[PDB]
Amino acid sequence: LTIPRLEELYNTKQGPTNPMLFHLIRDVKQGNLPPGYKITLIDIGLVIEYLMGGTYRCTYTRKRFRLIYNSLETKRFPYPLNELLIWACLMKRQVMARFLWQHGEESMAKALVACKIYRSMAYEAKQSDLVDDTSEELKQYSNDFGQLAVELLEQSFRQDETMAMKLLTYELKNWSNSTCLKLAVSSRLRPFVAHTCTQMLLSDMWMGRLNMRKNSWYKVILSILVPPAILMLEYKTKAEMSHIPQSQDAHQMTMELPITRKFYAFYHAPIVKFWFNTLAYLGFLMLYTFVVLVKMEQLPSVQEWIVIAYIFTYAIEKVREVFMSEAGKISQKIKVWFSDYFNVSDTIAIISFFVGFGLRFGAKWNYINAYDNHVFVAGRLIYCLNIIFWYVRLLDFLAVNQQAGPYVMMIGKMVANMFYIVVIMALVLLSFGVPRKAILYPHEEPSWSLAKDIVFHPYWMIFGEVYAYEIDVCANDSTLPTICGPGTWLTPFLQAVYLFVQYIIMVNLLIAFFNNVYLQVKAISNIVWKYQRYHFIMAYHEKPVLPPPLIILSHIVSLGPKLFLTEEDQKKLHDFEEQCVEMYFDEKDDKFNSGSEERIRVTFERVEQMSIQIKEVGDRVNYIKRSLQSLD
Amino acid sequence: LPITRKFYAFYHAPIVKFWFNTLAYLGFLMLYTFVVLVKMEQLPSVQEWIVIAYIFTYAIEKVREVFMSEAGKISQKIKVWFSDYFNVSDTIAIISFFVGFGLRFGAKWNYINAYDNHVFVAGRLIYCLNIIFWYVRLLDFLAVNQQAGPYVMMIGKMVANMFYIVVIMALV
Amino acid sequence: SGSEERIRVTFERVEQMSIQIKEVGDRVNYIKRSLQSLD
Ligand SMILES: CCCCCCCC/C=C\CCCCCCCC(=O)O[C@@H](COC(=O)CCCCCCCCCCCCCCC)COP(=O)([O-])OCC[N+](C)(C)C
Ligand SMILES: CCCCCCCC/C=C\CCCCCCCC(=O)O[C@@H](COC(=O)CCCCCCCCCCCCCCC)COP(=O)([O-])OCC[N+](C)(C)C
Ligand SMILES: CCCCCCCC/C=C\CCCCCCCC(=O)O[C@@H](COC(=O)CCCCCCCCCCCCCCC)COP(=O)([O-])OCC[N+](C)(C)C
Ligand SMILES: CCCCCCCC/C=C\CCCCCCCC(=O)O[C@@H](COC(=O)CCCCCCCCCCCCCCC)COP(=O)([O-])OCC[N+](C)(C)C
Ligand SMILES: CCCCCCCC/C=C\CCCCCCCC(=O)O[C@@H](COC(=O)CCCCCCCCCCCCCCC)COP(=O)([O-])OCC[N+](C)(C)C
Ligand SMILES: CCCCCCCC/C=C\CCCCCCCC(=O)O[C@@H](COC(=O)CCCCCCCCCCCCCCC)COP(=O)([O-])OCC[N+](C)(C)C
Ligand SMILES: CCCCCCCC/C=C\CCCCCCCC(=O)O[C@@H](COC(=O)CCCCCCCCCCCCCCC)COP(=O)([O-])OCC[N+](C)(C)C
Ligand SMILES: CCCCCCCC/C=C\CCCCCCCC(=O)O[C@@H](COC(=O)CCCCCCCCCCCCCCC)COP(=O)([O-])OCC[N+](C)(C)C
Ligand SMILES: CCCCCCCC/C=C\CCCCCCCC(=O)O[C@@H](COC(=O)CCCCCCCCCCCCCCC)COP(=O)([O-])OCC[N+](C)(C)C
Ligand SMILES: CCCCCCCC/C=C\CCCCCCCC(=O)O[C@@H](COC(=O)CCCCCCCCCCCCCCC)COP(=O)([O-])OCC[N+](C)(C)C
Ligand SMILES: C[C@@H]1CC[C@@]2(OC1)O[C@H]1C[C@H]3[C@@H]4CC=C5C[C@@H](OCCC(CO)CO)CC[C@]5(C)[C@H]4CC[C@]3(C)[C@H]1[C@@H]2C
Ligand SMILES: CC(C)CCC[C@@H](C)[C@H]1CC[C@H]2[C@@H]3CC=C4C[C@@H](O)CC[C@]4(C)[C@H]3CC[C@]12C
Ligand SMILES: [NH3+]C1(Cc2ccc(Cl)cc2)CCN(c2ncnc3[nH]ccc23)CC1
Ligand SMILES: [NH3+]C1(Cc2ccc(Cl)cc2)CCN(c2ncnc3[nH]ccc23)CC1
Ligand SMILES: [Ca+2]
Repeated sequence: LTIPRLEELYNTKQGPTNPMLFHLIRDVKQGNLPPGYKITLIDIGLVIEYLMGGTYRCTYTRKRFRLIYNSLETKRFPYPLNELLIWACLMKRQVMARFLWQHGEESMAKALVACKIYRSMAYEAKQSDLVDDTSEELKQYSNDFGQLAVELLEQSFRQDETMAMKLLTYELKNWSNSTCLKLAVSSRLRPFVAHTCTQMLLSDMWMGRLNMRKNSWYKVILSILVPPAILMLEYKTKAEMSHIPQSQDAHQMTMELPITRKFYAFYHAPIVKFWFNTLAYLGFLMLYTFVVLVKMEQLPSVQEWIVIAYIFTYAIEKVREVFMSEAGKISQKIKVWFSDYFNVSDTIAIISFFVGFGLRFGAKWNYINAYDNHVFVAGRLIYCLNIIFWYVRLLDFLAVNQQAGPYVMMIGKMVANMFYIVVIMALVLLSFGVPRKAILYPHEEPSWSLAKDIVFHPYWMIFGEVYAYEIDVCANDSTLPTICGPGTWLTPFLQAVYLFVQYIIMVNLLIAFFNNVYLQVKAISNIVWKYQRYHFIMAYHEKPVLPPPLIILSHIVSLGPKLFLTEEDQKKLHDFEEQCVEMYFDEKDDKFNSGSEERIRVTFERVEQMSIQIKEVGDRVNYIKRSLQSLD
Repeated sequence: LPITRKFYAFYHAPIVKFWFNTLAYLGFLMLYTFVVLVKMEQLPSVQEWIVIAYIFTYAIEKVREVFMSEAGKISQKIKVWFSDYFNVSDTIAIISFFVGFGLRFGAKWNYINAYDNHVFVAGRLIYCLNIIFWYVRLLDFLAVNQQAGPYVMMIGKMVANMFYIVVIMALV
Repeated sequence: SGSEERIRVTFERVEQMSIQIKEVGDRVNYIKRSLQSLD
């Protein structure tokens, strides 16, 4: 495999081609395509970097290759089975891609690349206007390699858990210094991230140096409030921290416990940052609850100032998260941060607060007895509504637990699914409300109170209220005797039908909906919860040590983690990989050639043969004795 | 494409006729909701006339659907059209309206302070009950969706199935 | 007495008997070659 041959393999029409490769060559060159165009590997590299996304950089687009390519051993490649795997996948040649995948090294990595490349071509095929979409074909090819990567990880995990966790985090050096666990996140390949092995790793990254089988959360919270109790905690040895990726400054300190080291290990663990923010967030709500319930004067109280400080500094910390994320382009930094329910809510919560502060604070205190100054009122009322956002953000903290977190994810999924049942209920409501109002209140002029009256009491009927003494307004126990008139005897009949429909049909249908959909939503929600632990835990490695009142100093002073292996440990790891791939194919053949469906049929074939042979004996064996009848 | 062709393709697509009827049907209910909640005088309002026009012309369009169906014999044209829940309901809704219009409109306005004229009252009260039919027809439009439509069909099937449990409850 | 166990010991014997009939099929040819040659 040389460069000129590998050119020809992309530039050939004498075989099954991908019609959409050329449609991708255009977009990376932005318009230019002569009819006699011979594809070049510089142009293939730009397709790959486009498809793989992020900050991926192919070896075709580097200084070393661009020179030797223009110049033209050296035209060879060191790893040609990688160059052909990409070819077979860009050309939509799955049977060739599977074959070439089995040959070479780094099998689990190559499978996660292939999953990514097909997934990205499937998306462009949706977004493009062609005769055959081919996208369910490519989406099928992506999930085939994705299933292989998962099956190899389970194989490695059953052999050695610690070495399997190392496999998720070593750099690859032929795949743009990337990581198998990063490639799977890029493809949203969830059974791999929801797998026991990498959940075990995220839980060890959560600890840091802290050994949290001996310790308990009683003593971490204590040690945050009682700093000198940091010294009486059990930590981990460098040997126990070997499969865990670390920062530069971390490994230095682990390499050299000294007193100052034992503090550093504590305040830079993600678990400690969590509780150290959590406690500050709860102290925040207590005050903002005190401020909103207690009378507010012209000048803010000491409680209110502390609240303004937190939200101001909290907002600053959200800006840096945007402009320091894994995506390298702004528009990607934006869309991904707004892909989280509670980051959207914090954006509204922050913006709405300072509107309210502006009115509350920038209001001209014409003394009148406040709540005669209506600009002050609007400011305070925005606070009273904004605090709802900050209670609901507690569900973000609570979802860190294994039991609570999936239920928090179910609540969103079920609101989406119960939508149309609730639309029908809202129709039954108006079907009742409009006649009830029209019959009982005929002498009315137009007003926006009509819009409340057709909707108000019918809604409250769903929730256990009957308005017993308002039914039959002409009765003696009625509370609406001025409303008795012609045609009011109809409204009890109407309401009897209304509640029959809402409870006996529609509430119980909704109960029946949930009972019959609970399991598969719960199952999806557990996998989704596990996939998102990654984005959650990997953020705390980048967050500062101080929480959002005192973080301001960490910002001013300020103005990823990597897995390190010595060479013998890289050697032991590449051997672990090869061995576990061999075991995988072997056990696959054995299970196949040990099943009844496979033994019945190879028996079926031999018996068919042996039938022919005994006949091929039966004719001949007659023909033996004919001598001892004739020769004799 | 030619300009006039590109309009023809639009106004003769079934999706476009649907939303173009749907929006007119919603504008219809808004007015008939305004008419039924706001005080009614001797002479109909501009809102009420528009409502009478829609139901009159709506009725005409239902007649042609009957006499232009795939069945070629009248008695088959009839039975098949009445095989739909909401076409039966529209038949009652249309007939009941013009009874109410007759009383509301053909009533001798002996001035007395209306709601002393009891023929006017019956007319108005039929409107207030007839509008229920026209909210429930919105379930016919909503059943065009894949998620909502089956639930609309379940509601009918379950009323039929829960019948005897409800008879026992009525006995208790 | 189970099918998974009877299918497989059947699977093994049939593999053996295939070898034997062949170990007959070569030999049984080699019998009649007398009554073509000896005769
Ligand atoms: C927010 C970000 C940082 C996070 C930490 C924040 C904590 C900061 C801590 C303390 C700061 C408190 C302010 C001091 C005010 C003293 C004023 C005084 O004289 O005495 C006051 C005592 O104070 C009160 O009554 C105020 C209510 C206390 C609420 C405490 C909740 C949070 C505690 C944290 C728990 C966290 C535990 C972890 C979670 C489980 C008397 O009341 P008053 O206020 O004068 O009443 C108004 C009367 N007037 C206007 C007529 C005069
Ligand atoms: C990652 C994404 C999330 C984060 C995004 C960050 C978004 C930031 C959030 C929100 C910014 C936008 C909200 C609008 C601002 C207030 C407007 C207002 O009402 O002004 C008022 C006056 O103003 C004052 O009296 C001055 C006080 C306001 C300055 C402090 C808040 C805004 C500045 C930024 C601070 C936060 C910066 C945070 C740094 C990041 C006008 O009302 P008034 O004068 O009372 O009118 C009548 C007066 N009269 C009665 C005398 C006639
Ligand atoms: C001066 C006062 C100071 C002290 C007071 C303050 C004390 C602190 C406050 C509360 C006590 C909480 C203790 C729970 C910890 C148990 C251990 C555990 O398993 O943790 C899990 C919980 O992980 C979380 O993140 C839980 C959520 C945090 C608190 C949420 C506040 C809002 C809840 C209230 C809203 C309703 C309110 C209505 C009623 C008022 C995570 O672990 P796991 O995934 O199961 O796996 C084990 C992993 N690990 C152990 C290595 C982490
Ligand atoms: C008034 C007349 C009646 C109307 C009222 C209506 C009220 C409604 C109000 C509020 C409900 C709004 C929730 C919308 C969520 C939609 C997003 C979603 O589907 O899930 C996403 C977020 O996943 C999560 O985990 C989100 C968790 C948020 C919980 C918020 C609860 C707020 C409680 C407030 C308490 C305050 C109460 C007191 C206030 C004073 C996950 O996305 P997905 O997985 O792709 O989802 C597809 C799902 N599917 C494929 C299964 C279909
Ligand atoms: C269902 C089987 C048949 C059963 C038996 C027969 C029942 C069936 C038919 C007929 C019964 C209708 C007449 C009842 C009159 C008695 C009340 C009365 O005296 O006057 C009434 C006035 O009312 C009117 O002026 C007209 C009322 C009827 C018009 C609306 C028809 C609604 C039902 C049509 C569709 C139904 C179909 C539903 C099918 C499921 C009430 O007013 P008042 O009492 O005079 O109040 C005076 C107050 N003041 C002193 C302040 C001024
Ligand atoms: C139905 C079949 C066709 C379908 C379209 C129908 C639409 C036709 C459109 C417009 C026609 C409106 C009639 C004009 C009357 C003007 C009178 C006047 O001077 O001003 C009036 C303004 O008008 C009102 O207040 C009437 C209420 C408006 C209801 C609009 C709902 C439908 C809008 C369509 C939305 C569709 C959107 C799509 C759906 C999402 C003042 O009030 P009034 O009435 O004088 O009050 C009685 C007072 N008096 C008796 C004491 C004097
Ligand atoms: C596909 C199947 C579905 C479609 C089927 C179609 C079915 C059509 C639907 C219904 C038709 C049958 C309903 C009955 C008619 C009203 C009777 C009535 O009350 O008259 C009243 C008077 O009448 C008037 O004052 C004249 C106004 C009525 C004419 C307009 C409606 C009927 C004509 C057809 C228009 C729609 C045609 C639509 C074209 C298709 C009598 O009441 P009164 O005079 O007040 O009595 C006392 C008076 N006093 C106080 C002075 C003593
Ligand atoms: C297919 C069928 C089509 C034809 C239907 C034909 C039906 C047409 C029927 C009848 C026409 C009647 C007109 C004349 C009435 C004579 C009485 C009178 O004048 O005065 C009396 C009116 O008292 C009433 O109750 C009148 C209203 C009852 C009508 C009920 C209709 C039911 C429709 C059901 C819907 C069916 C829908 C079915 C759809 C499938 C007394 O009142 P007053 O003197 O005016 O008041 C002065 C009182 N003061 C002392 C307070 C001042
Ligand atoms: C000036 C003002 C103008 C604008 C305002 C008016 C805006 C319009 C009004 C409402 C917004 C509706 C938007 C839905 C469309 C989504 C696309 C879709 O999938 O369509 C589906 C919905 O098909 C239907 O037919 C839906 C029902 C129509 C509206 C029903 C009104 C009654 C509901 C209210 C009752 C409760 C009321 C209580 C609360 C008030 C059909 O498609 P599908 O089978 O899923 O497959 C896709 C096929 N397709 C896309 C090719 C079609
Ligand atoms: C008061 C004391 C208590 C009594 C009150 C009782 C009240 C009852 C009132 C109303 C309920 C009446 C519905 C009857 C439907 C029967 C037809 C049917 O079975 O389905 C058919 C139509 O299929 C559909 O999809 C029909 C959908 C119509 C929904 C109407 C809801 C009205 C809501 C109104 C809201 C207004 C509320 C406010 C008003 C002011 C399909 O036929 P099928 O598939 O062959 O069915 C066989 C089923 N099986 C084989 C499974 C067995
Ligand atoms: C499908 C859905 C059902 C039907 C429906 O929605 C769609 O159709 C809408 C039409 C609405 C009315 C249109 C115009 C006005 C005039 C306005 O006049 C100000 C007077 C005074 C205020 O103090 C200042 O002078 C008052 C409100 C009113 C009557 C609307 C009420 C709500 C109605 C009935 C709505 C109803 C819920
Ligand atoms: C219509 C306007 C003018 C009046 C007030 C509207 C009501 C419905 C508004 C005001 C405050 C709002 C709440 C503010 C905050 C949140 C938290 C969020 O996670 C879910 C929605 C939720 C719970 C909102 C629901 C709708 C809400 C209750
Ligand atoms: N952050 C959440 C919850 C969570 C999960 C795990 C831990 Cl360890 C802690 C908290 C809550 C928002 N969510 C989300 N928001 C919006 N749309 C979505 N689509 C998929 C997931 C989400 C993603 C998880
Ligand atoms: N028209 C409906 C609902 C519907 C279905 C599909 C679309 Cl795309 C739009 C609306 C509502 C009445 N129905 C019906 N009515 C009475 N008896 C029956 N037996 C079987 C069906 C029906 C037939 C479907
Ligand atoms: Ca109750």
